[PDB]
Amino acid sequence: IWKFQRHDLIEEYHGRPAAPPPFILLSHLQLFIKRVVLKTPAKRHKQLKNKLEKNEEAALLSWEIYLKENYLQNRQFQQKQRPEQKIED
Amino acid sequence: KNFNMKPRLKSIFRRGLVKVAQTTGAWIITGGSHTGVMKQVGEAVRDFSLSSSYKEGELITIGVATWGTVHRREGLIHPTGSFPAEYIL
Repeated sequence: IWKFQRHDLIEEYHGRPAAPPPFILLSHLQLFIKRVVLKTPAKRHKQLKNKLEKNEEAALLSWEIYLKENYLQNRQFQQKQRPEQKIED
Repeated sequence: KNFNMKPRLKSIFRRGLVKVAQTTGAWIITGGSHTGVMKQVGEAVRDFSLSSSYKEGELITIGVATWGTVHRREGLIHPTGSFPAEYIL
């Protein structure tokens, strides 16, 4: 619960300027007077997402598929274990 | 070029290949061509090699073929040595 409300809070509280309140006039002159010329503020959104290229996309996706096969065979190994399969065997 | 595929034979071949090649210092000897199970041995090679702790090449797969049976021989001949050895598939 701790980690969940931490991430929920940080998801929208992380997009706050690094300028301190004593040095907030610079950010004000940079953005608050810039607001009026646009209907909607189109500032770059502060997130941790990254743009993925095609080659890295494929190179990753094949790797998750291979480790998914590794997980699936292991999964079968555990589905052998519980005594239910033993009793119906 | 005279071959056919079915699922569980492919699974058996691939599983045997990685289990025999990943352990010890096994050397797998096979021809040179990308056709059928002959291509599938190599595709299993990279299926294992894409996710590897030591990375790079953990397998030594030797290909044997006849110079007469080579499509793009033009460019594979050098007097002493240049070694880009480009061979587009």
